[PDB]
Amino acid sequence: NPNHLSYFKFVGRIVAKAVYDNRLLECYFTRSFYKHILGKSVRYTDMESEDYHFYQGLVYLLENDVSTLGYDLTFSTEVQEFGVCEVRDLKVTEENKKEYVHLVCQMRMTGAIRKQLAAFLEGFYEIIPKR
Repeated sequence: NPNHLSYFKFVGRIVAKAVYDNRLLECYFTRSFYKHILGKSVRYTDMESEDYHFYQGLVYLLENDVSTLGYDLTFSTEVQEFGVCEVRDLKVTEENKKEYVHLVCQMRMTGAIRKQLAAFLEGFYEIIPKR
């Protein structure tokens, strides 16, 4: 949809209007999307429902030595956004992975939806103050 961001801003407005009216909608958003609407980081356990095989990749990165990979990785990942696939930087070591798993999960959740999300948040915060 070429106007889709505007419709995402409309649905963010309608959600914030339902909240303002104190009326219940049958929305059941992900914990990731609720955190984004709250400005909270996601956690790797959220990946289990959205992309189990990437969660499993992160779990193979956790509690395992980088030496188990047998090849190197860096802070860059392939992301499909708007049907275009691009390799995007996130900014590897035993110190960096703590951020890789946080940051890579940020990229995987928001990167492909970041503009829809910004439109939704503009619709929401227009009517309901973020704080």
